Amino acid sequence: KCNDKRKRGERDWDCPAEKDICISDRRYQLCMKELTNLITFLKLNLKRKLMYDAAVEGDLLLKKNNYQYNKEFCKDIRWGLGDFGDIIMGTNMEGVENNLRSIFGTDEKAKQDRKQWWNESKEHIWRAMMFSLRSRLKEKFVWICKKDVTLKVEPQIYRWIREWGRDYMSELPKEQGKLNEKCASKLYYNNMAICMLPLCHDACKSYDQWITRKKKQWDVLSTKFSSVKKTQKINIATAYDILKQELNGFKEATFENEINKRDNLYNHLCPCV
Ligand SMILES: CCCCCCCCO[C@@H]1O[C@H](CO)[C@@H](O)[C@H](O)[C@H]1O
Repeated sequence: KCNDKRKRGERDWDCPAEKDICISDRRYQLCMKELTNLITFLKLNLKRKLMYDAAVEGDLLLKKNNYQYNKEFCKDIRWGLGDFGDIIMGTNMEGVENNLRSIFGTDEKAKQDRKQWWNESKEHIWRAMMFSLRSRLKEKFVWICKKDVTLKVEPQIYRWIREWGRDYMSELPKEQGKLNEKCASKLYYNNMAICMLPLCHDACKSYDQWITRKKKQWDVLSTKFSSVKKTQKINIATAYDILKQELNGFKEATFENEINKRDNLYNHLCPCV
């Protein structure tokens, strides 16, 4: 069953015990129903099932962002399609396996360019994901989801890093906001004392929790970026460069400085830690 998607932020990234990666709540909800249900007829049937799952995923993603056609939505479409890809192609880092065996007993157990099969049609799966929204907007529909960037095949590690980047850059002003709202004091307050006092202390340590799991996540995922190329190698090198390419304003310095709690704001508001 593909259930209604939970709000982004309700469950942060999950770096499971003893694992090579960190997974988002966006994929734990990824519609994989018709896949985990099951000549050329086989490939056609799997194609249709994937059409169903992709369409439902698109619809539930639209519902997830309160029926708002925007950048976050397009991003989620991109990630979902990519993950669908690594599922089909079988190059998924993530840990079921009933679809990894179903899609195996339907095609091949030696060399498997199901690669090309996905390549032959992923555009169509994409229109399947974009189906709901476009059928809802009708004539009023416009293309704000840049297509060939969305269809361009890339190792998920990359995709998940971009997604994580958007998540972090989206959560940061919120956390800084609530921290500042519960710690900021007038210029004649000793902010050390305010920091110690319960209200600002709890908030500061909550911030600490958030930035701690943020650094843990980025650690695992970056070690994971450097994990792959070595093993895989074969279009960018600086893991950060990906992040440099994702959002409008990103400098490495401020980032490292933020996740290592060497932040100016954090060190000013809560110095009692
Ligand atoms: C010389 C150092 C004295 C510092 C006094 C800072 C003035 C604090 O004063 C307060 O600042 C608030 C805004 O920060 C205002 O909203 C308040 O009306 C004001 O009482």
